[PDB]
Parts: sequence; structure tokens; C-alpha cells
Amino acid sequence: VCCPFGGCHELCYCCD
Repeated sequence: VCCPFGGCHELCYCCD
């Protein structure tokens, strides 16, 4: 799944 707003950092390609 994508990384939600309360989750996304540079690490996470998808990034909500």
C-alpha cells in the first residue's frame, strides 16, 4: 500500500 500522510517520509516511494 502507499504510505499515508501520517506515514510518508523520503524512504517511501509511493507517498500519499
